[PDB]
Amino acid sequence: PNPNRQPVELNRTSLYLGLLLILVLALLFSSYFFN
Amino acid sequence: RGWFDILDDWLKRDRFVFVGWSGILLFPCAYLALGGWLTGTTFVTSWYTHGLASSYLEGCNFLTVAVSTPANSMGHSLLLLWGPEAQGDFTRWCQLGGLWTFIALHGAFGLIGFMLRQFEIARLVGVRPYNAIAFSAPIAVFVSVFLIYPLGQSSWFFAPSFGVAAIFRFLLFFQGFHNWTLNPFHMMGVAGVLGGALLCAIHGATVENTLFQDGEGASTFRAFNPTQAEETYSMVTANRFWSQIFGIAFSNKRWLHFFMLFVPVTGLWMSAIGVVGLALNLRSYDFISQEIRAAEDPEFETFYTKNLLLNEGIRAWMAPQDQPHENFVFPEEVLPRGNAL
Amino acid sequence: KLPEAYAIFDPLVDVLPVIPVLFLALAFVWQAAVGFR
Amino acid sequence: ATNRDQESSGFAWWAGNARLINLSGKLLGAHVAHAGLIVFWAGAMTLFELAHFIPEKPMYEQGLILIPHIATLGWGVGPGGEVVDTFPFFVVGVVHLISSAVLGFGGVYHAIRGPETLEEYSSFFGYDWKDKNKMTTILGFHLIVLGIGALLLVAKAMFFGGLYDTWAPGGGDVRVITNPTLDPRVIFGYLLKSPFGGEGWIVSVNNLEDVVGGHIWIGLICIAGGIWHILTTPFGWARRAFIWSGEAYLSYSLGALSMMGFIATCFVWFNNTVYPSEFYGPTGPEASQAQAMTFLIRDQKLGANVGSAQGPTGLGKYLMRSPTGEIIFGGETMRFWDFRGPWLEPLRGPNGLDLNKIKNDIQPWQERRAAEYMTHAPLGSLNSVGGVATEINSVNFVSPRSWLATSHFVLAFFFLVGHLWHAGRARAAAAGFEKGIDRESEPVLSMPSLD
Amino acid sequence: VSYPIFTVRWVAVHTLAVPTIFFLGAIAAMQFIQR
Amino acid sequence: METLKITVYIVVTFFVLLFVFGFLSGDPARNPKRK
Amino acid sequence: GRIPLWIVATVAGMGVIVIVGLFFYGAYAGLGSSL
Amino acid sequence: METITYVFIFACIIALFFFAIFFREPPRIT
Amino acid sequence: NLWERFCNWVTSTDNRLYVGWFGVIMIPTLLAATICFVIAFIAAPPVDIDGIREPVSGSLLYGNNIITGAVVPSSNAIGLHFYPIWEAASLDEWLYNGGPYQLIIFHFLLGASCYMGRQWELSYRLGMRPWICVAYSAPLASAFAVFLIYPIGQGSFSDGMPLGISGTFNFMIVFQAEHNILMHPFHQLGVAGVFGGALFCAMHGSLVTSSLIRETTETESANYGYKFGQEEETYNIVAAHGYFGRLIFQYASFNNSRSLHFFLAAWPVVGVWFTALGISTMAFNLNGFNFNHSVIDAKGNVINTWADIINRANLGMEVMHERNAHNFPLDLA
Amino acid sequence: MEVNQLGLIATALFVLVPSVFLIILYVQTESQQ
Amino acid sequence: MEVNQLGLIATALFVLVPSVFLIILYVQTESQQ
Ligand code: CLA
Ligand code: CLA
Ligand code: CLA
Ligand code: CLA
Ligand code: CLA
Ligand SMILES: CC1=C(/C=C/C(C)=C/C=C/C(C)=C/C=C/C=C(C)/C=C/C=C(C)/C=C/C2=C(C)CCCC2(C)C)C(C)(C)CCC1
Ligand SMILES: CC1=C(/C=C/C(C)=C/C=C/C(C)=C/C=C/C=C(C)/C=C/C=C(C)/C=C/C2=C(C)CCCC2(C)C)C(C)(C)CCC1
Ligand SMILES: CC1=C(/C=C/C(C)=C/C=C/C(C)=C/C=C/C=C(C)/C=C/C=C(C)/C=C/C2=C(C)CCCC2(C)C)C(C)(C)CCC1
Ligand SMILES: CCCCCCCCCCCCO[C@@H]1O[C@H](CO)[C@@H](O[C@H]2O[C@H](CO)[C@@H](O)[C@H](O)[C@H]2O)[C@H](O)[C@H]1O
Ligand code: OEX
Ligand SMILES: [Cl-]
Ligand SMILES: [Cl-]
Ligand SMILES: [Fe+2]
Repeated sequence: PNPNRQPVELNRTSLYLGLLLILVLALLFSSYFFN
Repeated sequence: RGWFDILDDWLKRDRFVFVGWSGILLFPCAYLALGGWLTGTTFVTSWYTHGLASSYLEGCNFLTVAVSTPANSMGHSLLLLWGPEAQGDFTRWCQLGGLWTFIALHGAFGLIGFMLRQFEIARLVGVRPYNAIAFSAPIAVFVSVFLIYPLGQSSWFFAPSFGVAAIFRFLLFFQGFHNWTLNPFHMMGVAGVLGGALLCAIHGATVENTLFQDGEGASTFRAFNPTQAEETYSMVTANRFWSQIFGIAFSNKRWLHFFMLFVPVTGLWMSAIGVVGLALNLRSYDFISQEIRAAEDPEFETFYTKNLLLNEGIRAWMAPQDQPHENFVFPEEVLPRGNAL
Repeated sequence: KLPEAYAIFDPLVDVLPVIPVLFLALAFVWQAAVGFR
Repeated sequence: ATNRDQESSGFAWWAGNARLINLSGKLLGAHVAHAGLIVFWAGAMTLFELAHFIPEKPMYEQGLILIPHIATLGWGVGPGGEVVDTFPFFVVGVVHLISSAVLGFGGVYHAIRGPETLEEYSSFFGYDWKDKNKMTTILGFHLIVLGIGALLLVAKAMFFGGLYDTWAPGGGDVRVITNPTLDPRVIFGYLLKSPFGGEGWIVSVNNLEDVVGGHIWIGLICIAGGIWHILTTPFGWARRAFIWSGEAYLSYSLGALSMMGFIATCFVWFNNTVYPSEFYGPTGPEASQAQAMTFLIRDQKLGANVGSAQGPTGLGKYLMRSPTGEIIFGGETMRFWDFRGPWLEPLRGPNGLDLNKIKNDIQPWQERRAAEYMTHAPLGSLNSVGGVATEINSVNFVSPRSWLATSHFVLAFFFLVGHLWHAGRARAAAAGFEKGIDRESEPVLSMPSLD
Repeated sequence: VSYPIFTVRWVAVHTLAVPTIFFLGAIAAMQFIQR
Repeated sequence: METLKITVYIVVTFFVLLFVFGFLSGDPARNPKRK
Repeated sequence: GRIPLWIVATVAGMGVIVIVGLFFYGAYAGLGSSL
Repeated sequence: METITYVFIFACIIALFFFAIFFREPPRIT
Repeated sequence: NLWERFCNWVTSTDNRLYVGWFGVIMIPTLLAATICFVIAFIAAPPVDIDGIREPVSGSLLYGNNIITGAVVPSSNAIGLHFYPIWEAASLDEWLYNGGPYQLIIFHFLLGASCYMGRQWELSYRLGMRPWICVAYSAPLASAFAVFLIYPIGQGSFSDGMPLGISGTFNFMIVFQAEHNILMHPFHQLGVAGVFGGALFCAMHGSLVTSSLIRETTETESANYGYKFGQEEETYNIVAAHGYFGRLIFQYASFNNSRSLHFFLAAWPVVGVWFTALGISTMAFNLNGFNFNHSVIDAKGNVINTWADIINRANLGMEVMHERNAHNFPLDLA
Repeated sequence: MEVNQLGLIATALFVLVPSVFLIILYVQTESQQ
Repeated sequence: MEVNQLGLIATALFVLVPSVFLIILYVQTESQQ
């Protein structure tokens, strides 16, 4: 058993912020991907 | 105790102006960059490099003075005073644009010295070095715009000149030739800068309007003592206000201030990436589908196609005087014009 | 032009409009004279 | 020093005029001295404009904003706006300068020498901001004074020489108004007009009869309202609707002044009746219409058929139709087809611009006026280089319409900001939290959670 | 009391201020140059 | 169009009357501290 | 031997005003005046 | 095809707005 | 009484989103503007913006992406005339002449003004100091300048800013061509406002983050060291002041948190006020500085400056913008 | 319009791979207690 | 080969949407103890 294990967390606010970042980045770059 | 330790004690002494080890790099380089800019905008012409007047001595005002970039035939020469172009002659060095590379190189090393100063003072005072990390974004902007962009281009000539109207020329050049407004990295930079200004205004106003009454003065600035332990404003009231006005609100002060760090720094870094792309002429100039449609269909018009026509006008009308080394002779009949005007 | 008998006072007229601006500046001078108390 | 520091007054130096809120004598001194400043600027600026005035050159080419106001009143001008005597301008300037000396003496006396509070000296001149009867009485006095001023404008128009009329038959001239429009239908139909294009609300008043009749109505209404507020106390709904404090009254006046500044900006930009183009230059719409007229005249003299000439897009090069069918000038000046000017109305028939009067009835004075207004369009730089932003440095011209409109938009916007500042502060000070949140009795702590 | 004179602050102040006054004199002289 | 114009005029008049009479309905009293 | 600080501030600000006004005067006269 | 993509991303953003406003982590005052 | 219950509900601070009377105006106008904007941005037919029967397509279904799409401003033939739906003979005519733009911008401007009023209203209901709405007046003034004041000064809503990304860029470029906004001091003050706002935002954020008091261990996020509603300050203001005072000098650093946050509010708000006023004052054609042919040699030859290069770029934009709309030599509006 | 074909799948992956990643880290956070 | 272009994104979605679903459940099962 490795003692260097740690639990990972991501709260709901961080989920909302990350989803907003990803969706806005996709909305920005989609026109350039389609070109 | 050793000369190094005694010099360290002297450099880190408490003073009106902190010096530190980083001061040896910072103060000469920053002073020489500022002095070179003031000297160039006061006394030095751009007549042999651009064909322009750019100093107070020639009659330019504060908006129109600049230390202009060297001539395009210099290439990416460092243009040292003792180098093979000037050959130790200060007058010829000024006339050939050596002050531009002087300011650019001393400014780069001064920016390095200032970030090292941020690190050194953070280490001495005992705080985390997030101010230096935030200052990495102006350094990225300066390196991408003043160093990487002309290095990708043909010469130092297409770097920005150190002046107000010269920087405005640089903006209009990037619009006309690169379509830099269409670039998504510049769009992220604009979002970062405007969001930083918004966050600055909104956080300042929110703090000033959720203050606790801690005095009887109708001017509330005296109601704060720096050694006090309690918060000077109500985070709960501010959170409820913005939750009911805007829908969402900060509830964590540390996250709020990290976000204030994060937004403009990330914006500036994205814009620096876009400027690297433009250094290689890797532009977001056009959308291919729209151009195929517009080529085959003479009734299809968008604001993007109108912007492309504006860019054609900028390039054709600006290039003979903005790029005098090319010896562009555009006759009047080849200039793209609309009806009348 | 002004009426001719007033022509000798033409320079003074030339500096009359800027006097209200000085009034604003005068306030700050007065405050500096009392230490901005 | 009474109330002259932060410890006794609660206000810092940068809010030091807020120390005057409850000091009626010193506040009166501040007001009278400031009124002296206003009158001083009027007189000194008039003398400055007169000292550099070249009477044969048009007023709008000389950076004048006060001489056109005197000239519109009919003082010192003849037919066509020609200056015939500069002495009324001098009289207006010097009388304002001397009166400003008197007002400055009074303001200084009440500010530093007179009694700090007027309540002990006089029940009539003393006041308390919370006394609504006294506030309405002072408002009534000032309403009567404003009504008398409006009637003074009427008296100038009807008895003491008249006003300059740009619509007078045979060019603009000084005209005595003998039949002002007293019909409430016309006056309050101006009040009820749309503010949008083609209607223009009160900015669209286009004859001096309506102007004089409106000022008769304004003077009578202001005098009646002044007597009403002298004789009556505020009602219960008014007492419950407003904050009754000095800062609150200031904020109400700030909102009113912001709205009036926006209206004055639109008035000087669009109206060529109370701002005649002989004195203020052409309006922007006027200059665009003048350019279209100028090139219609030039090409018709070259033999073109201006009615059948077709532009690049298929619209008429010189003449087209407005969306409601009127024959109007072509090009971008299609946006300015609601423009009315005395040099253009002789060519207008029932269906808009008339082709036959265009072909046969364009006089040389109209061609001169069109060329002059085309080349003095209200376009110029901040350093007063006339023309579009791409023009070279040879013409030193910015239209006074541009200066007046821009300056008063800036002032009107900042006074809207001041209204917001003082209205919010008056509300917070009346409720008692303008200094911040009480730590012990924070309201949000007594509220339920949102979620 | 017993304050010194020539400190680091003195050097910084004068390295900024001496050329500033020199340059201001130069530009003031430039205002009187004709073509 | 005429029916639409009357409908929009009625809706706008209703909301504006709500605004005006709401701010006449003792708004300075509706604050947490005083009255 | 103390000159009041308000006198020093007033004189320095007047000097700044004179220098700036000289620069604007030179904007209208001599080199850079387009004349 | 590209229009559907843009409208889909925009609608996902609006749905995210709804959930971030009405189904947020409640700020629990300690 | 039904009216008393309705007044209690409207002004209730227990609603998840506060309404208020300003919100009674704000919600329908902003809902109308939002719904019409989404529908027009997706599916509006092309609009003859310049009034020269040259329709410009701005919706996604007519060949645009997110970047190039816009709600196109109303026709130049309309000008400043009020153009509601019932003024048009049909919806096809209303869509052809850019009626959706007028609907959206009028509803949006009213709703945003009521948003400012609503910010005041909620601050009053919560016992707050009232001036957040004053800070919001700067972007609101900017919106009024680009959507209302500039069309009024220029005489047509066709010259308002298009509701799109590339339309915004078109507005910027044509504005620089016609007014030389870069050389206008109010726009320079606005750039100082936004650059300084970003700078001071990054500065304040990094200085507060730098001086956070240790409350957590190395594994967890430092943000868990702050609890919502806690009474103690989560960072050392004195340590941040000591750092920043050694970074420049002691008297360039705020030791007062209230003065610092007032400065953070005041710098970008005043800068944006000035740039909005710049747009309005250039709407009445008081343009930026003109230094074309300012520098002249002894003989009389024009010596070019950087302002002359800017003038060349402006001339290119000027002769190419609205390439079919001009019949006469001067672009007077 | 003659758009790039891979621009669909790229955009989908640009949404899908990070979002579900965050979703994974969110849901396993919620199941911890 | 003239294949259906949508097939690619279809295949990707057919792989990705249910798989990450299982991954979500599995990961939130592992963090429950
Ligand atoms: C510490 C501060 C500092 C720093 C980092 C720089 C940095 C720079 N200066 Mg600069 N400068 C400074 C202070 C500083 N300066 C001061 C105080 C002055 C006023 C006198 C100047 C005046 C000045 C001028 C006038 C010019 C520069 C230039 C330059 C650039 C090129 C220099 C070069 O190639 O030589 C690099 C030299 C070294 C790195 C020295 C190496 C020493 C090590 C220890 C090796 C040991 C050598 C050995 C003992 C001797 C060998 C003997 C024999 C074999 C040769 C560079 C960016 C040039 C420029 O900007 O071009 C556009 C230029 O023209 N400087
Ligand atoms: C239109 C501008 C204006 C006016 C009319 C006033 C008027 C006033 N201010 Mg004030 N103020 C202003 C702008 C103005 N302020 C500005 C811009 C600031 C910010 C710097 C302040 C900051 C400020 C503070 C901090 C305070 C005042 C106070 C006062 C009042 C008493 C002043 C006093 O004791 O004088 C003392 C000053 C002197 C004796 C110096 C001489 C002043 C005279 C009037 C100069 C006149 C010059 C003129 C050429 C003379 C013509 C005479 C001729 C006509 C015969 C007074 C009513 C005070 C107050 O509220 O008192 C309770 C107070 O504490 N003000
Ligand atoms: C009739 C108009 C009017 C009146 C009577 C007042 C009266 C008052 N205001 Mg107010 N205000 C107004 C308009 C008005 N305001 C407008 C239009 C705005 C919007 C900008 C404000 C914004 C405002 C704020 C933000 C505050 C006040 C405050 C106050 C109080 C103290 C003011 C003081 O001491 O200033 C002292 C004067 C100065 C410090 C000078 C300021 C210098 C100005 C800003 C620059 C002017 C530049 C000039 C026009 C052009 C350049 C000149 C050149 C020489 C450089 C006082 C009751 C204070 C308050 O609430 O107290 C209760 C306060 O904090 N006002
Ligand atoms: C807004 C203007 C205003 C107001 C309300 C006051 C109010 C007051 N002043 Mg004051 N004063 C003013 C302006 C004003 N003054 C000016 C401009 C000056 C300089 C001339 C003075 C000089 C002055 C002195 C020297 C004294 C006062 C005194 C007084 C107090 C008693 C006056 C009295 O009993 O009535 C007297 C009423 C009259 C004499 C009737 C005058 C009627 C005038 C001449 C008609 C003018 C026509 C029209 C109304 C104004 C036209 C100008 C307009 C376009 C601006 C009272 C508080 C006294 C005081 O405080 O004692 C302790 C005192 O000794 N005042
Ligand atoms: C400087 C001018 C001025 C000022 C500040 C006041 C101030 C006041 N008057 Mg008043 N009044 C005046 C001139 C003035 N009066 C004049 C000249 C007259 C004669 C006609 C009157 C006749 C008068 C009467 C008969 C009454 C008042 C009343 C009042 C009080 C309550 C005001 C109120 O709630 O109305 C605010 C306005 C409203 C409630 C109207 C509803 C708002 C609508 C929707 C605004 C629409 C306009 C919009 C902005 C568009 C503009 C263009 C439009 C014309 C189409 C207040 C003390 C009342 C009172 O208590 O007196 C004892 C009262 O009953 N006044
Ligand atoms: C390059 C070079 C060098 C260097 C030099 C130097 C270092 C110099 C310096 C110089 C300087 C150091 C100068 C200065 C200048 C300054 C000036 C010229 C100033 C001006 C100012 C003004 C004009 C002001 C303004 C203002 C503002 C900003 C705002 C408010 C208002 C006022 C007005 C106050 C050497 C030899 C080493 C080497 C070789 C090369
Ligand atoms: C309270 C106060 C204040 C204010 C004040 C004021 C604002 C005042 C005003 C004042 C004024 C408002 C004054 C006035 C004066 C005037 C005069 C004294 C005049 C005279 C005149 C004359 C002498 C004339 C002459 C002539 C003629 C006859 C004609 C020809 C030309 C000539 C010009 C030569 C301040 C802010 C400082 C602050 C503190 C306190
Ligand atoms: C001279 C003239 C004329 C005439 C005029 C007139 C006759 C006028 C009048 C006018 C008027 C008769 C006006 C009125 C106005 C009003 C106003 C401006 C109002 C305001 C209001 C307010 C401000 C309210 C507020 C409120 C609300 C919202 C609710 C609750 C609370 C309170 C109470 C706060 C004409 C144009 C023919 C022509 C030219 C000349
Ligand atoms: C276009 C609109 C403009 C024209 C119409 C307005 C002209 C001005 C006339 C004043 C009318 C104000 O009348 C106002 O009405 C409301 C509704 O009954 C009254 O009644 C209100 O009182 C209290 C607050 O005090 C509330 O809790 C109560 O529910 C409510 O009924 C107000 O006390 C009264 O002041
Ligand atoms: O519409 Mn939009 O932009 Ca104002 O200038 Mn004239 O018009 Mn058109 O040209 Mn240039
Ligand atoms: Cl265009
Ligand atoms: Cl045209
Ligand atoms: Fe903060």
